[PDB]
Amino acid sequence: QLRRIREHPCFSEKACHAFGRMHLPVAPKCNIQCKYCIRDFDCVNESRPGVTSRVLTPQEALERVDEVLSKYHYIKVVAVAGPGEPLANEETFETLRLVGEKYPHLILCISTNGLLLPDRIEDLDRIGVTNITVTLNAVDPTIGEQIYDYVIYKGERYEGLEAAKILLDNQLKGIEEAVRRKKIVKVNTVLIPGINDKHVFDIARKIKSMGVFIHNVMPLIPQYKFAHIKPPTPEEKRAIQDELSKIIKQMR
Ligand code: SF4
Ligand code: SF4
Ligand SMILES: [Cl-]
Repeated sequence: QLRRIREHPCFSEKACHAFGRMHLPVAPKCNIQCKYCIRDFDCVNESRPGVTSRVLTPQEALERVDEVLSKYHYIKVVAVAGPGEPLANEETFETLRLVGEKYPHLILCISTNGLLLPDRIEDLDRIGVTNITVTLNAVDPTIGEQIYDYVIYKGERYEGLEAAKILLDNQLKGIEEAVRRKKIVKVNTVLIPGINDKHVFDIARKIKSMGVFIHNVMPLIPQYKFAHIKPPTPEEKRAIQDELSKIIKQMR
């Protein structure tokens, strides 16, 4: 195959060399704190590091779509991926509702840390989102606890193992529900040497059974509490990716 994969640069190798995507930075708030993230910068799960985007209101974001779709025609996808957690900001839903209603041809895409995916998947479906990226760095909460300072869920900040268990249970429930609703799911995993760099095999097996379409293993960008960790070398990353390809399709 369907068009939401074939023409999405992040879900098809062929589409990456042919079609473009644009991000609308309408979602400044975040609801967790990753130990590799400095909040000054656009969510590094779905952005190159060290970037500071101007935050747009839904109306301004629609205006940027208008102008981009005028100067360029290769644009197939419009997404919200930052600067914080898209599902933690009502402006995400207002923006994609405006874009989808005016430009039904565009593929609507979102990235999420997954915490609010169970609570908001019904909204995403109703507004026409067909592609969802979830960043899943652990399927064992004792490993998750090593990756997150805290999560904010339903008006309470949690730390430690409790926070990790709340996050993981919601990520899995949300992915399951997204798959049930025939959404195309991509899972990002930040490869963190010494923390989840062999656990990623367990992640791949789990998301494969759950119906995730593609897996994107990203090398750690050392920052914040992980600033001292030596990132995986390129050849180290390709070796893991090559092995994980026998479990689930890898984004290359
Ligand atoms: S999800 Fe993590 S990396 Fe992304 S903005 Fe929130 S704390 Fe930073
Ligand atoms: S949110 Fe992620 S998958 Fe969607 S267009 Fe942006 S980079 Fe690609
Ligand atoms: Cl389609």
